[PDB]
Amino acid sequence: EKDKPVAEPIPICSFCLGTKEQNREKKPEELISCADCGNSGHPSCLKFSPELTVRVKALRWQCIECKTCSSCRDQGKNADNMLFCDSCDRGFHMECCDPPLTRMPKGMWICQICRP
Amino acid sequence: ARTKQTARKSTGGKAPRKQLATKAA
Ligand SMILES: [Zn+2]
Ligand SMILES: [Zn+2]
Ligand SMILES: [Zn+2]
Ligand SMILES: [Zn+2]
Repeated sequence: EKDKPVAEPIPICSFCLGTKEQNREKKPEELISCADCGNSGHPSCLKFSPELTVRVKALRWQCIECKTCSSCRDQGKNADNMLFCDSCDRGFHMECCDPPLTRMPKGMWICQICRP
Repeated sequence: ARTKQTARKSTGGKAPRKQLATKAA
């Protein structure tokens, strides 16, 4: 993440078509932008909590479609079942977790990086 | 937990791209 360059951000929310000056509640709200494709969303349109929003703004964040597994760097045939960390929004295939997961976790899920 | 698939659904649809293009320029 420290190494891969960041795409030019699009200053429009892909979900509501507002800018940083107007979200769905007619209020200003800064965008977050995918580092790989540049497409953007308001945290409120992405349904991110304030805490998750703070963490992803400090990371090389990827949108839902661009998200690659932090362990294997792939999307692959099992991409749709990639888990998204509820602390940092990184993606992990279940088979790439440490330890590997046979089944979907229940409730909020925290990845191997965020776990103390 | 969220997966790519469930996050697509729970987030809600993207706006029509033609409308995002009309706005992007
Ligand atoms: Zn929005
Ligand atoms: Zn992207
Ligand atoms: Zn993987
Ligand atoms: Zn995490």
